Amino acid sequence: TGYDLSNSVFSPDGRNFQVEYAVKAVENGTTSIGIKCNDGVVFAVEKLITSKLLVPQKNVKIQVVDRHIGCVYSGLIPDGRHLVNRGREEAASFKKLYKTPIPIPAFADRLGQYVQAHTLYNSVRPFGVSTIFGGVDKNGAHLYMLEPSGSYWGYKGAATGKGRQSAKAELEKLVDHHPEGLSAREAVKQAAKIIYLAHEDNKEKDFELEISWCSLSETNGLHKFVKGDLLQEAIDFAQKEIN
Amino acid sequence: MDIILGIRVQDSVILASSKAVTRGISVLKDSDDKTRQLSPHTLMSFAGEAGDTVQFAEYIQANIQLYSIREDYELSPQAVSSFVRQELAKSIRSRRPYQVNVLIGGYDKKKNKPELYQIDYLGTKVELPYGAHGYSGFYTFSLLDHHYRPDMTTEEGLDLLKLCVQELEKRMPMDFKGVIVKIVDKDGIRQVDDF
Amino acid sequence: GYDRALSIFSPDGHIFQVEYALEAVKRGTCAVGVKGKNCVVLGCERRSTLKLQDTRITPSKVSKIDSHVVLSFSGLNADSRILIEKARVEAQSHRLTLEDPVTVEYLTRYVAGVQQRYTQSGGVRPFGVSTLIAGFDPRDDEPKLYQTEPSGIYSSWSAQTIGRNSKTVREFLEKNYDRKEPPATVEECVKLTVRSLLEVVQTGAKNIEITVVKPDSDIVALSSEEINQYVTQIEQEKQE
Amino acid sequence: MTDRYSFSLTTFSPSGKLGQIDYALTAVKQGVTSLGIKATNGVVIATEKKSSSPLAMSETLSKVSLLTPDIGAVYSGMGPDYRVLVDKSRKVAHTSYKRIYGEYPPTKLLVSEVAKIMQEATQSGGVRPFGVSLLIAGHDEFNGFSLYQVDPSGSYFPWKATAIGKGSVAAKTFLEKRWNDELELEDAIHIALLTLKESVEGEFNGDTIELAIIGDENPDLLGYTGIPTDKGPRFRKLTSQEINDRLEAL
Amino acid sequence: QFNPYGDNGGTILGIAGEDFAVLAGDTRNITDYSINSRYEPKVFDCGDNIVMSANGFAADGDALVKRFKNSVKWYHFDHNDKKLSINSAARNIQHLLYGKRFFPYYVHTII
Amino acid sequence: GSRRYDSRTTIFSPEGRLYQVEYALESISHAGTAIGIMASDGIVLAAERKVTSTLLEQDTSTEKLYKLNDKIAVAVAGLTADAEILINTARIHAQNYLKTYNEDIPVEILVRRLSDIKQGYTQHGGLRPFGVSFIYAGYDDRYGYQLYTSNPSGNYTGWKAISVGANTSAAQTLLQMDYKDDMKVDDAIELALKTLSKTTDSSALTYDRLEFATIRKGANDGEVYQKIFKPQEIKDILVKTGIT
Amino acid sequence: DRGVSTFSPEGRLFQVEYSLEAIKLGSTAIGIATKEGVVLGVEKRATSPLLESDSIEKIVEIDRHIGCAMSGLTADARSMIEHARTAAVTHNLYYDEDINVESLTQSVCDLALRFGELMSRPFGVALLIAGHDADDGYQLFHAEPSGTFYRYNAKAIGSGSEGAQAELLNEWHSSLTLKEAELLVLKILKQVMEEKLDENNAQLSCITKQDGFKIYDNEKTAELIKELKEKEAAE
Amino acid sequence: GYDRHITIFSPEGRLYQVEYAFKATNQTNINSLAVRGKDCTVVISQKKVPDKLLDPTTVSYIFCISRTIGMVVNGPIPDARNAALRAKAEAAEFRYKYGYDMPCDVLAKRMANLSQIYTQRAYMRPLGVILTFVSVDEELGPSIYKTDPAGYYVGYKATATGPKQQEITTNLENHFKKSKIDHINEESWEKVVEFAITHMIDALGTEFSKNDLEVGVATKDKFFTLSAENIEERLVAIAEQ
Amino acid sequence: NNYDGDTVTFSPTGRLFQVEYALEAIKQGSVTVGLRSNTHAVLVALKRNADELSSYQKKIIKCDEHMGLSLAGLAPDARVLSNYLRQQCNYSSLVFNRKLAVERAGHLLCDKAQKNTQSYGGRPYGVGLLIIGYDKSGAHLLEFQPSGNVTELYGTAIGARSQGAKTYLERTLDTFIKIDGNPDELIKAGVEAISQSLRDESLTVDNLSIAIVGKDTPFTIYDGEAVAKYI
Repeated sequence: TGYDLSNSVFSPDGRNFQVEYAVKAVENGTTSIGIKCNDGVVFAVEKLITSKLLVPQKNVKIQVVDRHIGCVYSGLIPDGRHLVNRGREEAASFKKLYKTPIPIPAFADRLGQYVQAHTLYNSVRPFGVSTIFGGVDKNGAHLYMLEPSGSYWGYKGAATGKGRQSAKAELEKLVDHHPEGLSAREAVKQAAKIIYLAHEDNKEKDFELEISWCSLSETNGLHKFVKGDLLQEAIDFAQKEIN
Repeated sequence: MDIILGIRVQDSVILASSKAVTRGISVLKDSDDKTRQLSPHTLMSFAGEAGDTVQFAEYIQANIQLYSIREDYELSPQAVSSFVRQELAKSIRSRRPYQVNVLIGGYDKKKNKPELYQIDYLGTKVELPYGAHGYSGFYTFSLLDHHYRPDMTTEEGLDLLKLCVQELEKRMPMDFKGVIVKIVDKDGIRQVDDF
Repeated sequence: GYDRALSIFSPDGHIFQVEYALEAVKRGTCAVGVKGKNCVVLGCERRSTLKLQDTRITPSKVSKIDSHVVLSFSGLNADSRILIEKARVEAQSHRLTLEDPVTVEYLTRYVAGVQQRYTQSGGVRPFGVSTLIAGFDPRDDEPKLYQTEPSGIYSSWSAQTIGRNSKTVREFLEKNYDRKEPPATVEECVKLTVRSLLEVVQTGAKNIEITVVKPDSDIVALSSEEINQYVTQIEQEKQE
Repeated sequence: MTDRYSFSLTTFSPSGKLGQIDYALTAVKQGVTSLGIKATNGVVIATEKKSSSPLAMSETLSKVSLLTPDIGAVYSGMGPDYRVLVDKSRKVAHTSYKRIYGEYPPTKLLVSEVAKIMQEATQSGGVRPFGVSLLIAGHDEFNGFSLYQVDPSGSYFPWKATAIGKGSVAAKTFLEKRWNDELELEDAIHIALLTLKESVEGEFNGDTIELAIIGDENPDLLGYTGIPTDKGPRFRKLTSQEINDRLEAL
Repeated sequence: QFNPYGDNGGTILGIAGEDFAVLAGDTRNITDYSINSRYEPKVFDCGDNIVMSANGFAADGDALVKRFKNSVKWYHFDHNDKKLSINSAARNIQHLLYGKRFFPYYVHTII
Repeated sequence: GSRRYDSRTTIFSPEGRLYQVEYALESISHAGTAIGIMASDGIVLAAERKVTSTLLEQDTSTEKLYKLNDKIAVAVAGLTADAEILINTARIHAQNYLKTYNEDIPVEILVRRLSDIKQGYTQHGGLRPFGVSFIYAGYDDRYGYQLYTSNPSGNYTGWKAISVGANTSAAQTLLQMDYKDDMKVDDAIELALKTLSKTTDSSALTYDRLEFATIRKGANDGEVYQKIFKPQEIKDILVKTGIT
Repeated sequence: DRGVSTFSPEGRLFQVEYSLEAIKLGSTAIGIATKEGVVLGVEKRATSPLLESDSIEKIVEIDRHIGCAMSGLTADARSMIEHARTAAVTHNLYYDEDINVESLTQSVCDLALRFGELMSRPFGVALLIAGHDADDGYQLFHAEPSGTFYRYNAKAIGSGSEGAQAELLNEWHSSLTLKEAELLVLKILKQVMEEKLDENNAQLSCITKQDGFKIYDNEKTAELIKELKEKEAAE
Repeated sequence: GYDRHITIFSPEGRLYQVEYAFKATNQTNINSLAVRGKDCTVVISQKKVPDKLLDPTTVSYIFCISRTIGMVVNGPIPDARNAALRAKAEAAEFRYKYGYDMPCDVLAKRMANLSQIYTQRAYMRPLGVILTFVSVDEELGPSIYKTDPAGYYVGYKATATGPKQQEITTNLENHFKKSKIDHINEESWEKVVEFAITHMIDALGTEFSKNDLEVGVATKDKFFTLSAENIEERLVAIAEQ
Repeated sequence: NNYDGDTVTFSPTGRLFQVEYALEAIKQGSVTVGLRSNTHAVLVALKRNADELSSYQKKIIKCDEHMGLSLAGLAPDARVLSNYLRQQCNYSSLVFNRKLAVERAGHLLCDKAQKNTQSYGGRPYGVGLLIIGYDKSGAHLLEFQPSGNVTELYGTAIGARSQGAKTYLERTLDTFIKIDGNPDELIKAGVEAISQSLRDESLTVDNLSIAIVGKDTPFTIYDGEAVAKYI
């Protein structure tokens, strides 16, 4: 064989094994989730505390693109940064030419085509991340998840990393017991719980929580981080729910 | 620069070229040799823009010597003249063109003939019995039109030349400090030391 | 363009393509240079599996770089044409800028550098050639002889040989050449050159070339007869 | 990124074969048969429109292509490789001939260009050879009628008549028997139709057979009148109907 | 047509004693007949006990001073915190200036 | 990445050979034989077509002999498509030399450059060499009549008589035997054919399996003429030397 | 094969490590630093008796205040010297001052790592760069194809080196005279050299603040060679 | 053998990478079908949403390439979108350079030519997709042209693509054996869409709700996709038959 | 194993072996330590010599007045990266008249390292770096690894047998964090912590290297007699 030693080579199945192997690196990563709500989206991630020497709060993993888009990823952290930098260039260029800030679906394809472009040649390596991102545009709220193959879709909720299934389950529950919609502040708590719940699959090391959100009404359309009293409030909600 | 002349007689080509080099109101030198040996039987006199003249002469010289060594053979005067014309014809449409006029006097050994080529900075070539560049021509062409004969000896050509230089010294407005004369024939290139 | 590193190191610290270029040299017809008190001679074997040749027009084995310097070689012939051209051009360039013909050391140093550059650039294999370069510095009577090899190393030689069976003739020259007294005339030096080739050659037929360089750009190739004389003359001295 | 394949993909084996040209010819072998016959006043090229499905409209798929008003081509091998060669062949007739001389290239020369492209795909970095052989048929004023074959190596040869692909060994044999130096164009069309029946399996009619000629000038096909020295193309694709007419008197 | 230069006026003065030196300049900056500022200093401390002034077209002067300052920073980084001697500073400035021979810094410089 | 699929066309064997050159030479050895014989008053080029079909257009054809300029022609042995690339290069080069110097190009200078081009493809750029060997037959006023061969290595040499392609070893022995220096064009014409007649892998030589050309002083006083034999003319020269 | 910029599993670069091997096959070179100057010496190692040994140039001037000895593939050094000389002269032109020995060295070591798929392989030669500058006095540096240089009081490189180095570890002290150190170099060379040390097959050189970098002629060294045998006989 | 990894010939004159690219074509396990009305061109494709966390509306393999051209993709979505974007670009440039709307067949050829290149040039892989282009061309009438990874393309009376593609193909063949004509002789596109769905149902032996499908329609001067409700109307009208 | 040829290849478990091999050079590197209070950040590094006749390889580099790093692994790669960083600190000054945030210095290093792990023919950096700085939000310490991963810490160590110092620092946390406004006291904890990684040898004068930066002190370096104070 040898079909899996070079990126962009089709196997006789129809597969590009190098991409599939990139997915393994994703699965090996810490958990991250996105929840879509009525007028916005919420992003949360698990930050393992490798050591007591990690300054708390000071190794931020959620990234903003433009003023209205949040991105979070599981897998190789530097690959994620590369992809956001590209996202930032893509959004800048779009705004420069068309004046309006970049639509979330429009933005997802920019990331989509660029990641896909890294499955076309043996001289590059596919992206070692699955990325959850989204925001609020003139049409509403949008959540996306994007995978090393360049495959992406719109999500009601989404997760990736080691706790991917535990979270997937928890999200199916929410979608099922909220056909009419979930609120922004509600979705923030829920997210904190789901990160705590899916920390079971990652549990030797304790961790730090981190949430952010875009709500038309609660953040005015823009992307902010959740800290202070609204953070601690949701840490508590999740403390309760696991006991 | 200024005065460069060539007369081709029966058996040789003679090149006479003024010795003065002037910048402003100072004759900086009175013993300049405005010529370069391209091959043992080809000589080239040059006149024109300060700097360009010698840079061009030596550039052409190097190319011909490189050819001489590569093929272990000497190009005909006709060939060298066609190469030098082409170089100038190139140059005239360059960002900064060579502003140089030349004469190429050579003895073709396959034909046993002397040959004289006049080429201006534009790359305009012509084979002549006698030739000149610059204001010199205005006096010498008519003079030679009268006094020159196809079958003249090298000695007869040199007196014909004296007639040219005397007339130039009578009527030309500037002091060009005499000339250096050189003869190209079957036995190569030599210089008359007293003119 | 084509990038690949073709000359790379092996775990033992050898550059295999350089060493394989040396194999190509060892296969090439022999050449030797011997320097006199007052001259230098370049001798060259001519592989004898070839009758119906036209030697008027077949490329001679010793090449003039300038009127005062010559270069002979062993190895790939086509490779050597490239080095020679480059050298000839550098010779003319050096006259243009310094207003002086090259020294034999300088020219050799140029050629050696070209060979070396081909041992650490992408996309190219080294030159399958080693060279003997010979002549007299301008306005200098003391003879010069140098050797270069594919790796790029170069040095001076009282006399030296390269090519197939060169160790055999180096053998002979090491025992027949006294530093203390070198071949004091042209005659003598051409002689020691021919005897060294007759160790390895064959007959002295259309088989040995000789070129002689004297100071002030005084270079001439010998022709069959004059060499043949040298040949016949050594064989009668040999009947001992 | 970019083509970092700057080295040759076709190289000499120790036997001195060029593997990829050999294999490209093997791909030609598999291909559907096509042929060319040269009459005294015409040239005929023909092939089978072996449809992919009965749901496909095979008029939309042209195997025989005009290159200049007096040159046409046909192939055996890989369809998509032929399509791009026809594109490049049409353009090179302009860029490196018509736009210089104000007239169309003669057959051998246009053919010569095509061969060059195909040769280059056999030596350039990062490419495989084309997987087709071409039959080019044409007329030019000083050379008359001609017919050429171009192979993946980039080699070409002039033919009185020949065939390529699947049933070519059989067809070449058939053509030797029937070809003479006195054939009128209609006779050669007739022979081409017989020769082709050997190699076609199923249906054999003016819908499964593509067939064009290089013959007389066609003023009706010019598009305009009043330059009486402009007489129109010599290339004409025979109609579905036209082919069936000649199959009754078969 | 765009004129890429201007003249901001002022004047500078340097004197050297036995064991000291002074570099002085007025603090007025002008264009045409207007005052832009009454205190805009143009003699600077550049480190390693060098002071510098680049009088004429301020934009060019601020660019040069900024560059020379930065030249000092890198001299330290590249030559193990060695002190830039005044003679070497001078030569370094010759190169900064002559580097713009065909689009000059419209300044008269003193250190 | 891509390095995996790189053949490395420009490397040495540990024996110091260039693999791809050796294999190209091996390719060439199966090609129709070609022969140049140089006489004192002209040159012959004769070559054998790779095995014909009766349906080939014989007169409107060239496979072996190509005109470079008015004074120089080549006989080809190897891939034809490769050869044409090199030929147009050579043709252009001859024209540049004329434009530059107003003199027809010396036969050797043209051969050196074509050989130099070939050499390049063996030392740099990772492409395959051209699978082609030439015999050059030409005239210039320095060396008169000349014969040269060049091969894929980019080596060229001069000859009185020489063959390339198939059966060179056989052919070179036969030529070595009967060639003499004082020989005339028409004797050479005869030698050329009688050698192919003996070395051929075919049943017998017939006009339709040959290309044939001469370069003689055969015009009007001190001027050279290049004749590419029409098919009828080859038929006649075959009768006339009693080979048919 | 495998890329030219590849890491081994121990975290070392194959191509650099392999170049280190080629340097071990090279001729011996020794340098010693003293408060009175720095000495550089080398094994010339002529591969045949016919080759003229003074044409073997393995000690080399970089500037008046900087010199160089080499060991390994010495054809690779030419361009490194070229770079060094340009760097030095250039520095002087930009700053009207001598370039520091450390800086010269760093500049050369920057060249070293610029290879891959820039040149195609690392260099196969080690350098001893030695000279004087006002700020840090007499210095000796060992420049490797890895991009790293080390300051030494004394150092040897080439085939005879590990033997020669252990030897230098004993004999070096902070108060060596120039003349004492000249001798040490000769001594240790004769020990490790295959053939028998004379004034043709080895070469000496030093660099002092007062007279800069000087290569010693064959006559001057022969007298130091004699002077060393007389010392060795007398105990 | 490395003749398996890049787009060079195998000893039997074959391009494995091209063949393996066709196999990726079915990787999504979706079937598609296209037919022509008198006035229109209809393309249908199955819609399968596995995960319940997905936004159903963001899941599609039909694209609007231009005002007048629609394209349905059989193959993985990343390659599909890559092809969609390229074709959109290519259709716009055509308009700008030549001053009329790019025709279906031409765009098909141009995209075919592009895939042909990846079969010949080694650094580019082929796209694991099959592209079915549809429009009502102003010169040619209703049109279906289809492209594969080999670089092949042709026009169809009708066509299907997918794993169960052959069933649908013969189903249609049989209709045209019987009908005698080249198209669905029907007035409104609504009925041509109904025909499409109906015959996919017989051929596939399955039943569809409104969210099991996707429907593109091309008319003279626009190509539009149908909403869930538009299909439901069409399903219901089929049921009451 | 079959997947360690280059950086552009993933293993079947999803790893990049050329990166992990690059990480290995760090582990072979001599130990260096970093830690900070709220008012200062300190680097202490152990320098390694070739033999007793050689100098001791410098391990600390200044990037700007307010920032600098220590290295462990391939030296030239640190020189390249420290040089890049000097440029970025400098660009930020000249253009924005702004000292470069240590947090940003981190991101830039990460993104530079990352590119060499995704493209053919490149190679990852074979060095680890500890960056300290005093910027607009106080004292800072950073750990850079050539995987691209950059991390902010109160203290840490890298190199050979760094794990001792790293656990010592994990214990000593609440003591050293509050050594505010006493420079020599913070250095002692650095020197103490580095000692948990010494084996068979201990700290000498021309062997030890310390750097400090903070509130009213430029990034400056001590070696030789200047460190005698601390052994």
